[PDB]
Amino acid sequence: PWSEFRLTPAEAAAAAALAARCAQRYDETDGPEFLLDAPVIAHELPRRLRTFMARARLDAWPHALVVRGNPVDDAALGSTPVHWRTARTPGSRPLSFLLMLYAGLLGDVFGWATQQDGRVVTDVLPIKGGEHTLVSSSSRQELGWHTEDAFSPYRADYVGLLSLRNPDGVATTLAGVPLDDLDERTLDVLFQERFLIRPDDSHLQVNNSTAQQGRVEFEGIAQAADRPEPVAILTGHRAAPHLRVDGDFSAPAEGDEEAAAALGTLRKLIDASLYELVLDQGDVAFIDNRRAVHGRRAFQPRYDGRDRWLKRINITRDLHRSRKAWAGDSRVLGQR
Ligand SMILES: N=C(N)NCCCC[C@H](N)C(=O)O
Repeated sequence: PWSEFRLTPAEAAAAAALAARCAQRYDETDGPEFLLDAPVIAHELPRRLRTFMARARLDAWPHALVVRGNPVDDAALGSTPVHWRTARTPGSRPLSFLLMLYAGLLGDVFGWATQQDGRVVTDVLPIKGGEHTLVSSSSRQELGWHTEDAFSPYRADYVGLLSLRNPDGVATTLAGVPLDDLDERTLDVLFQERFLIRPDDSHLQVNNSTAQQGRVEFEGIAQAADRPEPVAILTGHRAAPHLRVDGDFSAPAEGDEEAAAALGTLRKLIDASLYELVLDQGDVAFIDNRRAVHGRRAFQPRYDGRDRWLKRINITRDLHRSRKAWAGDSRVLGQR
């Protein structure tokens, strides 16, 4: 149910060399200079990869684009960080550049003023003490399926994930719209503005650095949690709908029992059709955040220096869509 590409060793080496050159010439991935240049530098990537990315983005069916075979040397990478705060390590640096180059072929990268301190390239790794939370640094508790940043109209079109290491083969989960099982009445209701979707816990002050917790953009998050506006779960074409839902942060509109039944049914059908994608070391996935929800299976964290670790990036097809929320400015979204 996804589109897959495997780099030849020569293609993988060339992409890696390009990323290393970028890491040599630019101070950081999230600086204005590399943010502007990366999409044009990405034109230098191996042609067969550029062809795959251009065409697979235009296919109607895939839930994700997956690129296999980027080499990662665990000795050069170093230990998995204890927290995302300290995760911009020299060993991970070139792979962060690599992810952004790949992302530049699909759209405009951006971050949130209220998530991981406004970073564009973010980290997914288990944090000691946070095993049973609702954020991506969880482990022992499964990360429930979700549209990334479901609460926001400016949420990503694609979510990029690059596996730095995943020694125990922990699966990312995915599901599309269960169109084979949704009856027309239920479908009709899911297309109506009868649902509430609150921001997830990654946007809370407690999950950002103490220095950031006075930022005005947390006000907007509070407003969205306290007074969510009713929206639709499904949009667009009835035979191939786009999806906006989060299994732990969605609810029906107040007292709307038909909407509740529709969401209840959708939960069961998504639970039933959820499938696994294992991102091995060096694998990159770009998840279609309109066609699919995603999550991550429960796993026992190691905390020994070799935990599963991904770099992540949010991608939009059009940054100008979010101008009302430009905060840091165009590339870091948030509102009062
Ligand atoms: N059903 C759940 N858990 N929803 C929230 C998922 C985590 C989202 C957030 N971007 C993060 O990286 O933590």
